[PDB]
Amino acid sequence: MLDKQKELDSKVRNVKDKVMCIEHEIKSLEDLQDEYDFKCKTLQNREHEQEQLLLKKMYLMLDNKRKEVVHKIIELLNVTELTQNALINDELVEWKRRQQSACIGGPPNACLDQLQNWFTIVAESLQQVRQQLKKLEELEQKYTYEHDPITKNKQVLWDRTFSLFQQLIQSSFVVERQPCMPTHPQRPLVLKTGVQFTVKLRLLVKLQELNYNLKVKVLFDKDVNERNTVKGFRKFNILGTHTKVMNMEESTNGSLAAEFRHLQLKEQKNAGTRTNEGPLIVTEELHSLSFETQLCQPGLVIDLETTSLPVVVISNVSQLPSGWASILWYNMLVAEPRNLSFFLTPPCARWAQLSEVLSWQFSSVTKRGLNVDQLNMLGEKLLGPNASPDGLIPWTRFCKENINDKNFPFWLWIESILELIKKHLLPLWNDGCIMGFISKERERALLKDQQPGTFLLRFSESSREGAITFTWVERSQNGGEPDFHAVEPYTKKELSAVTFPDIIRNYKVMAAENIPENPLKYLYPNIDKDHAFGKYYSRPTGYIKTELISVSE
Amino acid sequence: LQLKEQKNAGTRTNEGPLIVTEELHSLSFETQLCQPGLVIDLETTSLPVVVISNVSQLPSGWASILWYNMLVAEPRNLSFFLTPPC
DNA sequence: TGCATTTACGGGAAACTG
DNA sequence: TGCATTTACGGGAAACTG
DNA sequence: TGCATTTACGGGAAACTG
DNA sequence: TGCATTTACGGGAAACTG
Repeated sequence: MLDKQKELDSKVRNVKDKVMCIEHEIKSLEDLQDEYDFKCKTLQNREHEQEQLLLKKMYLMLDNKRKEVVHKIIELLNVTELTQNALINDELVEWKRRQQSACIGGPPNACLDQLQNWFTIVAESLQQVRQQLKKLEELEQKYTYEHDPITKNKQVLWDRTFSLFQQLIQSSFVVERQPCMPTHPQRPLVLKTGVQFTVKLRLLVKLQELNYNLKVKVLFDKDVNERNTVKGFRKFNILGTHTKVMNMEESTNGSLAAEFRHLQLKEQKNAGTRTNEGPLIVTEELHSLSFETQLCQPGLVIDLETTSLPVVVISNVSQLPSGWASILWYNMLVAEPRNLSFFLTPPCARWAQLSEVLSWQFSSVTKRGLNVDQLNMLGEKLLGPNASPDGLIPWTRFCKENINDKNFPFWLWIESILELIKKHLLPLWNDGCIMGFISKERERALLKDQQPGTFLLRFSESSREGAITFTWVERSQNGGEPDFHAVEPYTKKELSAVTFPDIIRNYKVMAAENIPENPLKYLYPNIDKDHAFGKYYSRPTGYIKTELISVSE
Repeated sequence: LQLKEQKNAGTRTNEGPLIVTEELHSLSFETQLCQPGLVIDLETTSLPVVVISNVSQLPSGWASILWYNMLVAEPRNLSFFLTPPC
């Protein structure tokens, strides 16, 4: 809350008051050297037409007041140093980290407004200290003597006031909108060759002489030494328009920003790399959007620069699954140090951490996360029966290695099940009709509930296509549990044709010459079919009305 | 062959950076076979090496040199230790 | 304002190259 | 010879312009 | 060949700097 | 203010040179 905010805020007011105060001291010293100027110029030449002492004890004030002002700036400059080091190395940086998790999902970033203010104030303040150190240069260019406080301190002050300004604006040059392909907006670091993508750059020092003065250029792969070093590094060019100027218009509420839309990638086919298909790394190699500008002004020549997160470049959205996986791991295990190498030797991760992303994945697409009992099934497919919340999962196990006894990676499994929900199961899954994830052990042992006629929902473990199914229970006459029952898993193909709910309504099972049954009555604990999934049902010389229907035996 | 440090402030020896002394460095070599019509440039490089001041350190260090030489093919991953494996 | 036409992209499959 | 990646095109929907 | 003298390094502790 | 690293020096052993 206002734990550090209130601290930092008090320190910026502090700076702002200590600039005002210096300015009253400049005005009273601007007066007292004119008064002496008047009284000395009528007294030096005076015989052309009770003791007292005005010329000996008052002149002292043109020393004393110059020492008080000069010492009083240094005190301000020291204070601005501390305020600035907190602002830069704590307040921005921790907004950053926040950002890198609003990529991969989770809690949303707050605005930049609060940070802009602190920036801007600390920058107007240092602009005012610049002018006052030039009114001091002007008083020295009128009257100078033996020990002049503003001749020993003139250059050390000027040099510090700039050294501070530079550091201040250079850190103000940030990326507001991490690059993204508009059509895939929860997936914002994965580029495709020959779609358009968009970025936006934000400057924090909202000054108004910085309007139509900064033209921000976009580069690709600038100063990436993996190109030379790694074997098989692709190269690419950007294609939209690169050069924009940064304007206070467009983006409302000031915000000296630039949003470049219509950015594209194309590959530079020049053999060259020769596309070695025995190098280090596949496509999980990382790349990097770079930006760059320069604040030109009378006496002021600052070079700005900044850089996107690591980005991944693909050809086909057959890839983008895999890719995203990259972008999770990275954004999950890493501070910022553009480790473009990461994946040569990629770390492990803590099942207590991974878990919270896995949640995030579904919570981002939909309106409902992975609850506890569902993570337990997953960690256990990753770890093994001892699913400590400290166990380490290796990046292979996650993404490029077949699980226990199946022919597909563990992400590439979840990747499909998410998809299925996003296009065929939103309602049932925002309204928690699906158990989804469960082991075909603690299913049976939770169906020794009720009426020979309860059924879960499950996602199937044995597809790669992601395919939902249902499980239900009978009475076998032996005085116990049934062999239970579950059905061949219902994938997209089927669900394309008739909706999953509607499968449910009208499930059959049949015989030669026997009336057909309906073994689905009660969903989990006790809920009548025709209640849970009531509300999704579709609808309730002259053609006759047909349906589709799912049927066993 | 000897090492000496180039004290020029410069780095300013930040004692809040990434990595301690397990940073890796690298001996590089280089020559050229000149001959009538033949002008070849040769080059090669040591393993990653670790540089210390005092053999109060060399324990720690060795530890570096185990991990690296144990988990790695050759690709001079000079970064390793920013994000070192298991 | 509405309709015709063009565009941009997703997705599947074949073509490429190491 | 097989697998990894890219390219090509069809369809569908959105965008554009008269 | 043997002895004197100097050298190089290991190790501990204090000094440095962020 | 504390911790990380470097530097400084003493001792011991080896090397060097007459």
